[PDB]
Amino acid sequence: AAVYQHGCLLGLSIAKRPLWRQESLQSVKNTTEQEILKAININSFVECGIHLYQESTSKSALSQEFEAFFQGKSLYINSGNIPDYLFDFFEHLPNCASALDFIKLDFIPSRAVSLFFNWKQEFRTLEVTLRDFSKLNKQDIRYLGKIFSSATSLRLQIKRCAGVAGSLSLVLSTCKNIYSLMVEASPLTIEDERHITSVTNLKTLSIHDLQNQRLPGGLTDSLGNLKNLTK
Amino acid sequence: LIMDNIKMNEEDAIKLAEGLKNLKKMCLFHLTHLSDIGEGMDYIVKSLSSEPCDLEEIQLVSCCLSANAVKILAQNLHNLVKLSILDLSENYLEKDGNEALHELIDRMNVLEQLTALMLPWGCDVQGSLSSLLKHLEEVPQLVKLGLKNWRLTDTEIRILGAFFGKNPLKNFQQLNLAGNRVSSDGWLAFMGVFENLKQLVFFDFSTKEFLPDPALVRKLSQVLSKLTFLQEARLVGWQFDDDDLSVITGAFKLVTA
Repeated sequence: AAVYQHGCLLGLSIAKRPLWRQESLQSVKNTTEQEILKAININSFVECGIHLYQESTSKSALSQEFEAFFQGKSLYINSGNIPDYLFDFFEHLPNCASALDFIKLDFIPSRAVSLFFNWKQEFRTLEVTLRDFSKLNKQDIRYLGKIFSSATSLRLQIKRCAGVAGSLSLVLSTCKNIYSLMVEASPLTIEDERHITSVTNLKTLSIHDLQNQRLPGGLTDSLGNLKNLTK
Repeated sequence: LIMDNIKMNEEDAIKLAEGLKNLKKMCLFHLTHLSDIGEGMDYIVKSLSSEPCDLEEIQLVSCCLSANAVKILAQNLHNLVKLSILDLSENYLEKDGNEALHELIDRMNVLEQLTALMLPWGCDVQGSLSSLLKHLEEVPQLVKLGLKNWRLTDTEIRILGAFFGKNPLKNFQQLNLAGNRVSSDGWLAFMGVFENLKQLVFFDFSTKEFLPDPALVRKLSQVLSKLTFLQEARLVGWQFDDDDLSVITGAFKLVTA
């Protein structure tokens, strides 16, 4: 916990097989491999701390030692791979797992819903991303509802999703805590753009490769509604 | 006296009241689940709350008592002091109910023993709920309050939130509600009233039909979990899924529908 300095930034690519997120977000623009590697190394550090916790046989005895360690840190979770120990970490060590500043959840299994939609706490800022979505099922939306809801504030990143066109408004309406929204080369309807321009709790907005070229009821006609927009 | 689901000929109400006029030792008067008697109940309330007696526990419920009979009771609140639990719940006043209630509200200034007070339902009593507050805040012994069988709005929730500001009673344990028109911002609008009500035993908070917001599910479970008692609480008409029921804590019991 005393050590804060990173040190060497070479190698350490064993973790997170999707090192470049498997043809997803953090693409060619604004890569900065050096910062990506830091995030990976930090995540491994956090996991190591969790492993030490699991083997410390001190579930409640050493709550402070296992609080300071994680405070100010971030954790990455792949919805396609959720190790059993994650549940013990979050459920057996409350008021510590929540000390993390950020959780990064990519992609919907009910297991992801179970881990997040818990009683433990409403986690500060959740960063959630969607990749493999050619379709959005009602059950998927229902699950997202539960996942989005369990947070103080939300950051959402949607990339190359085909099932989202005409469904983005619906999904976004599930939770108004979203302040940061970006869409990567994913088609949207005017109704989706209207929803976005109509929500004034946004601070960050990023529009990539939207070629409707006709958005009267939308951002190209106004976008003066988002008074809280800063980015 | 305990009379339960006994059918009357619409005449005996008078004779019953006449017999009661000679009984002063009556301490409990329980008369509930009555048929369509209508007239004659006005005579009973005329004979009662008069000719001072030791009746402390009055439980007239589900009888279709006329608002005019309520007006009689209002006029006679000066009598039968020591009576503490006026009920008149599960009773609908088709008209003038809010006026009869208004008169009741501005009275009772001589009844310091009052507790566990249930309200009559009228069209529309919602307009006088802010008037109830005038005396409710003055009675630090109101263990329970029953406000049933009418729709509540978010405005009313906020008004109650002011009631639940609050000037503490420190003796409140049971609240109820038969139905409402409730949303996320109220229910949520009135939260922060459980911290100053640690001794809550139970509530109904029923609704015609509502699908609980996930924020409600999490907040409700955590808030109820930290309560001292939470003994046999109900939450009727709420569309909880299996995942939400799992989140809800090991309460003594829970009725969802």
